[PDB]
Amino acid sequence: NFMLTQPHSMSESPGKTVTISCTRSSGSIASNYVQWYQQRPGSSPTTVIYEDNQRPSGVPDRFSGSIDSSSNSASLTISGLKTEDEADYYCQSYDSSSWVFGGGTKLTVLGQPKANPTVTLFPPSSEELQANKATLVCLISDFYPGAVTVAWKADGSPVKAGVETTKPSKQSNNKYAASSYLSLTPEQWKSHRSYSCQVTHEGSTVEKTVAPT
Amino acid sequence: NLCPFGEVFNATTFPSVYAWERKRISNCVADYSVLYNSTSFSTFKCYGVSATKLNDLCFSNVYADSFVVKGDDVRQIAPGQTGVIADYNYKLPDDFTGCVLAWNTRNIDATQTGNYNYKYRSLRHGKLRPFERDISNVPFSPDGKPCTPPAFNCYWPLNDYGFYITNGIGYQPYRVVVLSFEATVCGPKK
Amino acid sequence: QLQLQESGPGLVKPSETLSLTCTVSGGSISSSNFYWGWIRQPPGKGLEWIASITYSGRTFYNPSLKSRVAISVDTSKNQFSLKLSSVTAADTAVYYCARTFPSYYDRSGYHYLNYGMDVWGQGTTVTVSSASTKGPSVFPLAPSSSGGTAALGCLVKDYFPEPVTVSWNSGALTSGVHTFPAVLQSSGLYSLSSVVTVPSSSLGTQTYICNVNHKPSNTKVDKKVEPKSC
Ligand SMILES: *[C@@H]1O[C@H](CO)[C@@H](O[C@@H]2O[C@H](CO)[C@@H](O)[C@H](O)[C@H]2NC(C)=O)[C@H](O)[C@H]1NC(C)=O
Repeated sequence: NFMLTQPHSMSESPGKTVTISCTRSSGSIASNYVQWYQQRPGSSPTTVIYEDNQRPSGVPDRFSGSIDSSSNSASLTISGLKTEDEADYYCQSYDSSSWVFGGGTKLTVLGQPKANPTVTLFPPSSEELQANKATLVCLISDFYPGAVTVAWKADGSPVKAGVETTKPSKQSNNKYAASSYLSLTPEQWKSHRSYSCQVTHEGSTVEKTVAPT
Repeated sequence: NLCPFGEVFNATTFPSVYAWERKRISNCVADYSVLYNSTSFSTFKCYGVSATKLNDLCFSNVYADSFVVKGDDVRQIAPGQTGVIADYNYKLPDDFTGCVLAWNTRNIDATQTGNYNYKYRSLRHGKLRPFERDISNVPFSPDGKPCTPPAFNCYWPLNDYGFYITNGIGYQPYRVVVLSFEATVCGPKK
Repeated sequence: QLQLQESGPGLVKPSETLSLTCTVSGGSISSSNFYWGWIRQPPGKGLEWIASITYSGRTFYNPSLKSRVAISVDTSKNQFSLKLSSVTAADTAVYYCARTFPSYYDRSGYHYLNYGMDVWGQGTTVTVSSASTKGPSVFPLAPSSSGGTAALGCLVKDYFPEPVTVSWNSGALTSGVHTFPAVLQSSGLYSLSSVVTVPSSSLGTQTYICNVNHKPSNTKVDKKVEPKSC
């Protein structure tokens, strides 16, 4: 049997062509057919090349497949790469035992807006405080590049535990999303005037603050 | 008597894919070396039945189905692909026992000047059930907003291939023949 | 318009048997050209082929799973189905039932079959863990002072396993909805929040309801979100 070694990550600016070189280890390449699947985050895969080079319907014209038999390799090639195509990509081939998928090439396009987030902080509602819990919710949508640091406050001083921050996922408008949670008791919510969520993205803290009733 | 395969294949005008034609092939003997090793066939794939074991078999009938699509559009004649050539024109069924054939006909069906004879319906009301056709060019309203009230909106259903001897293979004519199977047509060596 | 749909258990307990079933819609499962099989993707890792079957009964397995996989067809209910027995904790994955490209005999009679997937499914998330399911605790996240267009929500506290789905106004409300990922907490459980940015001017006219469906506990909660009194 064999392996299919993709590059794990690729980058190329918008417009100018990219190529994902999936190399088959033992056994020659074009013995069997190559299929490429696009997977976007939070999504199903979709087949975009099949039988080495052929395109299904709905797949854009720029998606060309080829076989590069010198280094025994298999190439997906995308001209005119729009910000649509920030996706995982998987070669898959087979022999007389099973199918071998590729490892994923994480295509990303690098000339895209630097967007500071839009932070919506929610207090723990009345229906939760009467269950005798409290969970503030910091909702950090629409940012790029895709790492933030989410710090919290206890009036003026910080909060060093009770924080359950996510790790940022990509939104399907191709920007980013992360949430961060601050589980509590109901007394701790009621015994400070102001619990703040400080969201530091590229040195630009966008802070948000609430109060009790 | 003898089965008329070459009398579908070597004919000097084909149909379009909007108004593709069928020639029933019946009470005869059908030969398959002529189909095995003709090597002009740029796509020749047979589903459920082996082309090299069609010599050794009987069928109730053979139905030849023939048209011209463009060379990009040839892989739309597969069991279970979509797009307008499958969706609105020549939907192969999923349980198709047959063969799909094509060959490059840029030399015979493409002029410098502009061959606009061969056509394709790109726009229809619902999708097409298998082995069905719409020859009509009744002009396609946008699904409810009707056509002939005074030329408000109907995008005409047929578009047409402008075929050229000076394009690449995406816009080149491929004569595409489908030989669907279904005990009065059998082989030699059988 | 062939569409593949996965129906799955959510939890399989460790070293038991995964009970998966794929509901097929827009074609016949008794269609000889098409192979039908499953693909998994454990989370953050890559894809992997498991098995495939047609209704000849002919079956090709991954031989690193062939001791543990039986895959079976039920044609009267149009479905094909997967047994995965003897499950480790690293069999946690999202399972994709899939149709192949149609099997053909080519120029020289070489039979290309079961070779790449074509129509994909939606997935259903199979979680291997020892502890049992907990249904979520849905709380409204009411608005106050909005930044010219108001924003309201559903905190979906404390559940095992993923996924909750959350729609809004029973599918009426699409624009402005952005449902977040779920955190992995300190305690094994998960919490997400679904947000919708609404009009600022509609909050005493218009009726906003999130619809949390945790199918691994049969929980629908169609929680209503109304404003506050500051
Ligand atoms: C279509 O026509 C071509 C010629 O115009 C046929 O080709 C001949 O086939 C016979 C078969 O025994 C060969 O002996 C000849 O050498 C071929 N001649 C040329 C010029 O190619 C072809 O067979 C026809 N196709 C079909 C399906 O009948």
